[PDB]
Amino acid sequence: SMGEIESYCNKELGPLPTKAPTLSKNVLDLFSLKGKVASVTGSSGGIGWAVAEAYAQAGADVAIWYNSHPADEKAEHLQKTYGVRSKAYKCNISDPKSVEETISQQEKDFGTIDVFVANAGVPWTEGPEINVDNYDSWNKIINLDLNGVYYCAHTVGKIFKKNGKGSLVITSSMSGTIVNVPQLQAAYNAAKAACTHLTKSLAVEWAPFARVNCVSPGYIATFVEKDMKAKWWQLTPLGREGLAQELVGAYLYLASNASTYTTGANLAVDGGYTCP
Amino acid sequence: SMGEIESYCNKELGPLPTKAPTLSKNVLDLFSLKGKVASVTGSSGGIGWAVAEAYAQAGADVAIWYNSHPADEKAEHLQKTYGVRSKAYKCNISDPKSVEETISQQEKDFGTIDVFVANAGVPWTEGPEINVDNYDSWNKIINLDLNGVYYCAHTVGKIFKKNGKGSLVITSSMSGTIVNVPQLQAAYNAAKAACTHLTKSLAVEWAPFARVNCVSPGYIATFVEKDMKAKWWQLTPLGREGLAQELVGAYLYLASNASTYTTGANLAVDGGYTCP
Amino acid sequence: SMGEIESYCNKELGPLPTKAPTLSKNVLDLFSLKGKVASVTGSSGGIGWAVAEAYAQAGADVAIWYNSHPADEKAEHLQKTYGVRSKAYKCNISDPKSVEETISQQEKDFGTIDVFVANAGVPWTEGPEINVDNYDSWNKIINLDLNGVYYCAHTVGKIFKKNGKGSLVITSSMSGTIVNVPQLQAAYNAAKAACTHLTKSLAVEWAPFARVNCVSPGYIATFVEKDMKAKWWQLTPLGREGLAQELVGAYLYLASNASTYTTGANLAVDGGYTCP
Amino acid sequence: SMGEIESYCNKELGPLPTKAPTLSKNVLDLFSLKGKVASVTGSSGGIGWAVAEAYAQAGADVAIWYNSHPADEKAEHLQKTYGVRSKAYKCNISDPKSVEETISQQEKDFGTIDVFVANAGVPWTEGPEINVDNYDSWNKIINLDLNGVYYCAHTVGKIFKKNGKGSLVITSSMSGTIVNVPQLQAAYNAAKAACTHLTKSLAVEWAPFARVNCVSPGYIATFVEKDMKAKWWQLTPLGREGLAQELVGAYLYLASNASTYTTGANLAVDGGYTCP
Ligand SMILES: NC(=O)c1ccc[n+]([C@@H]2O[C@H](COP(=O)([O-])OP(=O)(O)OC[C@H]3O[C@@H](n4cnc5c(N)ncnc54)[C@H](OP(=O)(O)O)[C@@H]3O)[C@@H](O)[C@H]2O)c1
Ligand SMILES: NC(=O)c1ccc[n+]([C@@H]2O[C@H](COP(=O)([O-])OP(=O)(O)OC[C@H]3O[C@@H](n4cnc5c(N)ncnc54)[C@H](OP(=O)(O)O)[C@@H]3O)[C@@H](O)[C@H]2O)c1
Ligand SMILES: NC(=O)c1ccc[n+]([C@@H]2O[C@H](COP(=O)([O-])OP(=O)(O)OC[C@H]3O[C@@H](n4cnc5c(N)ncnc54)[C@H](OP(=O)(O)O)[C@@H]3O)[C@@H](O)[C@H]2O)c1
Ligand SMILES: NC(=O)c1ccc[n+]([C@@H]2O[C@H](COP(=O)([O-])OP(=O)(O)OC[C@H]3O[C@@H](n4cnc5c(N)ncnc54)[C@H](OP(=O)(O)O)[C@@H]3O)[C@@H](O)[C@H]2O)c1
Repeated sequence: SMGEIESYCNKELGPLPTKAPTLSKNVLDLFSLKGKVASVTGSSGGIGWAVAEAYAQAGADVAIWYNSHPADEKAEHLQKTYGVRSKAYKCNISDPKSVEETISQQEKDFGTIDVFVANAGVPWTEGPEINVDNYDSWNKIINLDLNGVYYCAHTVGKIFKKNGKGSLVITSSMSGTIVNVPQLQAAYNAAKAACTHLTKSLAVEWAPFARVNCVSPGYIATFVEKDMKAKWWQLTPLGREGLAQELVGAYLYLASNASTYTTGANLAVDGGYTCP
Repeated sequence: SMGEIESYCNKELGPLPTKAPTLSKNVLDLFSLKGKVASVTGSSGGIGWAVAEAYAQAGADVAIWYNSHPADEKAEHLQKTYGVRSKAYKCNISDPKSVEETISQQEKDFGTIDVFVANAGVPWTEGPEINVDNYDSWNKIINLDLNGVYYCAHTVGKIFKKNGKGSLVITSSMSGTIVNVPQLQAAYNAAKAACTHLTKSLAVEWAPFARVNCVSPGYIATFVEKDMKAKWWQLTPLGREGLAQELVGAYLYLASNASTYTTGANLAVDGGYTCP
Repeated sequence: SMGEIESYCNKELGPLPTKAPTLSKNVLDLFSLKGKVASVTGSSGGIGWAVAEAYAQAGADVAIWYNSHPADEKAEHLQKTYGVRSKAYKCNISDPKSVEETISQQEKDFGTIDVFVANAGVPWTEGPEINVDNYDSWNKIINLDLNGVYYCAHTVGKIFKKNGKGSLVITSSMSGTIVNVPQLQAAYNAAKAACTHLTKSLAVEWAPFARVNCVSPGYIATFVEKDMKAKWWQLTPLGREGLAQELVGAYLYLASNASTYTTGANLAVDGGYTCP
Repeated sequence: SMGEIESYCNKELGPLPTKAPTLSKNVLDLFSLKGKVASVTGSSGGIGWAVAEAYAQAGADVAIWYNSHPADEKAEHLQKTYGVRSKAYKCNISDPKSVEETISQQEKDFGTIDVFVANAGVPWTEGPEINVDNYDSWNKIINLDLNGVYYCAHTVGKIFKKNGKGSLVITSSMSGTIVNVPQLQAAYNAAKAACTHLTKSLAVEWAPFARVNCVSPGYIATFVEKDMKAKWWQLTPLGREGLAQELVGAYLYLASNASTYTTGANLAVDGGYTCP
C-alpha cells in the first residue's frame, strides 16, 4: 500500500491518478460510434428504436431486442440503410436466465459489446395503488423495470470488465425524480428512482472499466384521455410532449467518447417538467 | 365539477382548498402521541426499539414487530414503564400475506393504527455486485427493503383511509441519496432510493387521509472493520457515527401533530454525510 | 499527524472520532430550550414571530428583530407570558455593519446566543425578469435574502466557535428547490437556492462547534389574486396553504437537542408541493 | 381564453400544445452549429476556450470574451483555422453596464446571437469563511459568479425573445450540488447553487423563446498542492481530474438541436464526484 495513493471509492482503480483517455481534437469525432457494438433493449418500442437507429447512423453495430413484437425487419433496415451489422433477439427480460443467454449470444455474434442501453420497461396503468387489492401489478413493474434492468447490467458488466471498457446507459424517467399527476403510479415511480440510483451505484462500482449514466425522459409522444394530457401540457415549461427524436442526442452523448468524464449522471430530457 | 376547484394532484381531496387542522397553541403539545396507536416494524433492532420507546414516552400505544429475536419483554417493558398498551408480533415482512395478517391483528388488538413506521430491513454485505454469480442476495434485499416496505404501506394505508387520518414514516437511508464507499452495496442503495421516492409517491396518493414521510439515517452505532469505519468518520462532517437516540426526534416530529404540513419529505439525519 | 485519524472534511474536528453529545433518555426533554438564548431575525413578520413564540414556549430567551415594524410589544409579550428574557432590536440586515452591531449587542444583553434563525427576507413581486429593465430589484433580493443571511451567519458563527456550541437555522423556501408558477420570481428562487447550499457549506465548515440546517416552507397563509392561489392549491398535494403554526415543530426540532446528528439538512414543510 | 388550454407555467406560450421543432432525421446533423452565432464568456480561460473552439469546429461564429488576458489571437485562430467569423471583446462582467454594451456590440457585429455560454467566473481561495474579517471576497464571488451571470442572461435573453429562439448554457459547478473538501469555499458553493437554480428559473420564464441549461464540471485540469489533489482523486469515482476536452461534448449537446426538449437541466460532468 505504501507508495500508492489508493482510492476511497474503489481500490480496483489502482494507483491514483488514473490515466486520461486519448480523445480526438475535433468535437464532432467524439460522437462517432464507428467500430463499436451497441445493444439496445426494448428496441422494438418507440424510444428504443429511435436510439438504435441513431446509434447506427453514428456507425455502430446494433443488437435489437424485442419481446412480443418481432423486430427482424428493423435490424435488416439498419443493415441495409447504414451498412452496419444488426440482428434482433427475442427475450423476456424479467427472466434472468434468458437475459444471460441473450447477451452471451450477442457477444458471440458481434464479438463484443461496447455500448449497452437498458431501455425496456412497462408502465403502471391502474391508478391509485390503494384500490389494487393484490400485488401482481406491483411485482410486474419491479421485476422488469428494476430487476430486469439489473439483470442486463450485471450481465453486460462482466463483458465490460473483461475488455476494460464500456458504456451503460439506463432509461430512467422523470418519474424517478418527481411524482406524476394526475395519473398515479407509485410502483413505476419507485422502480425508476431505483434505476436512477442504481446508475450512480454502478458508476462507482464499475469505474475501473466502464461508465454508467441514465436518461430521464419526460412525456414522449407516441389513446389517452385528452383532458389528462392537457394538464401535462399545462405543467410542462416547453408546453408540449417530446418526440423520440429529441432523445437521441442524449443517448449518443452518453454512449460515445463525447462523455468520457461523465459517469453516474442523470440527463433530464423532459421539457423542463421537473423544474416547477 | 362546475363551481369547484379540483386538484391536479388527487381529486379525492374534494373541493379546494382543504381545511387546515386544529392545532395546539403550545409547540410542546404538538409532539404528543397521547391517545394514538403506533406500529413500528423492526423494533427488536436498534433503531426500531429506540423509536418505539420514544413513541411510548410520548404517550402512544406501541405494537412491536420482530422476526428472529422475540421482543415480548420489550413490550412488557413499555407497558410496565410508561403505562401504555404494547404487544410484540412475529412476522416475516417479505411475505405479503403475513404482513396483512399481522396488521389486521394489530387493528383488532389496539382498535386502530394512527402511526406506522416501516423500519425493518437488512443490509447488503457481499461487496461488489460484479463478483456475485446469482441474484439471491439482490432479491433478498429488494423483497424486504422495498417490496416488504410497500406491503406494509399498502396494508396500513387502507386503515388510514377508512379513519381519514394517519402518519406513515418509512426508514430510508442516506444510501438512497448517495453511494456508500468503500463498502459497495448497489442493491441496498437502489432499494433505499426506491423507498425515498415511494414516500413521495404515496404522499401524493394518500393526501386526502394521511401524511407520508421518510427518515434517511447515516451511519448509526447499532462489528465491522476498523480502517473502514475510519474512512466513514473522515467523510462525515460531524466526525463520528450517530446514536439511535439522535434519530428519535425526527421520528417523533413526523409521527405527531408537529408536522401536519410536512408530507413527502425526506429528513436526513446523517451527520452531514450527504453534503461533501 | 501520525497516530491520529484526521478528517477529510475539516481537520479542526481533531482526532477522529469525535465524542457523541450527552442526551436525555426521554425524547420530550430533547426538545427543551430551557437555559438557551435564541435570536430570530424577521420576527416581526408572520413566520418569525411564530418561531419566536414557540422557542419561548420551549423555555428560550428570545431576541426579536424588526426593521420597519417595531416589535417591542412582542418581546414584552414573551417576557410576561412565559417568564423568559426578551428584547427587540432594530436592524436593516442588508447593512453588514448594522448586523454586526446588533448581534454584538445581543451577546452583551443576553450573555450568549445558542440558537440563531436567519429568517428575515423579502419577495420578488415584479413578474418576469425579462421586462424589468434595471437591476435594483434583483440586487435588493440578493442583498437581503442571500448576503444578509450570510452577514448574520458569519457574525453569529464567531460566537458559536468561541463557546464551542450552537445551532443555526436558515429560512430557505421551496423556491430554492423548485420554480414557482405562475408568478415568476427567478431572483428569489436563486437567492433561496444559494441559502439552501450555504446551509450545507456552513454545516461542513462549522462542524467542530455548531450545526447548520434550513427549513424550506411552501405557501404559508397570511390580497393576492384568487385565481393564482387556486392554481397553488391545485398543485399542492395537501390541497391548501400552510399555517405558520405548522412550521414551528421543524424549527424547534432543528434548534434543540432533538437533532444533534442533523446538520446540513433541508427540511421541506410544503404540503408536498415539491413532489409533483 | 375560452377555447384555449393555457399554461400554468407561462401563458406567453400561447394556446397549448406548442409546436414541435423540425429536426434532421440524422443524429449527427443535430449537433451542427452551422449558420449560428455563439458568444462564450471567459473564453480566454481553459474551459471557455475549449468550448469556443469546439463551437467553431461545429460551424458557429464565435464571439470571444476576455478581461485581463487579451484573446484576439484566439479569435484570429478560429477565423483562420475554421473559416468562421470571430472577434474578442474586453469586458468586466461584474459591471452590468459593460455587459450590456458588449452584447449589444456583438449583436451589431455578428447580426444576432443564437447560443450564449455564461462561463466567466473566479474561485474562492481563502479557506474557511469564519477567519475572513470582511466581506470583500464574498462580494467579489457573488458579483461575478452570480450577478454577472445574471447580467449576461438578462441581456442576451432580450435578443432571444426578439428572434424567438436561443440556447443559454450556464457554467455552474459540482460545487452547486456538493460541498468541496478539504478546501472550504462556502461563497463559491452558494453562488454556483444559485446558478444551477437560476438555470431552472429562467428555463421556465424563457420557454416561449429559448432553452436554458447548465453544465456542472467537477475538477478540471486547468498549481495547487499535492496532498490536497490526492484527496480529490481518492473521492472521485473515475480516479482522476477531468480534461477541458471532456466538457465540450456537453456544451455542444446543449447548444445545438441535439437537445431541443432539454431545458432547465443540470448536466454533471464530474467523474462521478457527486455520487459518493
Ligand atoms: N413518455 C414515455 O414514453 C416515457 C417516458 C419516460 C421513460 N420511459 C421509459 O422508456 C423506455 C421505453 O419505453 P417506450 O416509451 O418506448 O414505450 P414502448 O413503445 O411500449 O416500448 C416498450 C419496450 O419495452 C419492451 N418490453 C416490454 N415488456 C418486456 C419484457 N418482459 N421483456 C423484454 N422487453 C419488454 C417492449 O418489447 P415488445 O413491444 O416487443 O413486447 C418494447 O420494446 C421505458 O423504460 C419507459 O419506462 C418512457
Ligand atoms: N447505520 C444504520 O444502522 C442504518 C442507516 C440507515 C438506514 N438503516 C435502516 O434501519 C433499519 C434497520 O434498523 P437497524 O439499523 O437498527 O438494524 P438491526 O438492529 O439489525 O434491526 C433490523 C430489524 O429488521 C428486522 N428484520 C430483519 N429481517 C426481517 C424480516 N424478514 N421480516 C421482518 N423483520 C425483519 C429485524 O428483526 P429480528 O432481529 O427480530 O430478526 C430487526 O428488528 C433498516 O431499514 C436499515 O436499512 C440503518
Ligand atoms: N409563503 C411564505 O410566506 C414563505 C414561504 C417560504 C419562505 N418564506 C420566507 O420566510 C421568511 C419570513 O417571511 P414571512 O412569510 O413571515 O413574510 P413577512 O411577514 O413579510 O416577514 C418579513 C420579515 O422580514 C423583515 N425584513 C424585511 N426587510 C428587512 C430588512 N432589510 N432588514 C431586516 N429585516 C427585514 C421584516 O421586518 P419588518 O416587517 O419589521 O420591516 C419581517 O420581519 C422569509 O425568508 C421568506 O422568504 C416565506
Ligand atoms: N475545476 C474547474 O476548473 C471548474 C470546475 C467547475 C466550474 N468551473 C467554472 O468554469 C468557469 C471558469 O473556467 P476555468 O476553470 O477554465 O478558469 P480560468 O482558466 O481561470 O478562466 C476564467 C475565465 O473567467 C474570466 N474572468 C475572470 N474574471 C472576470 C471578470 N471580472 N469579468 C469577465 N471575465 C472574467 C477570465 O478572463 P481573463 O483571464 O482574461 O481575466 C477567464 O477567461 C467558471 O465558471 C468556473 O467556476 C471550473
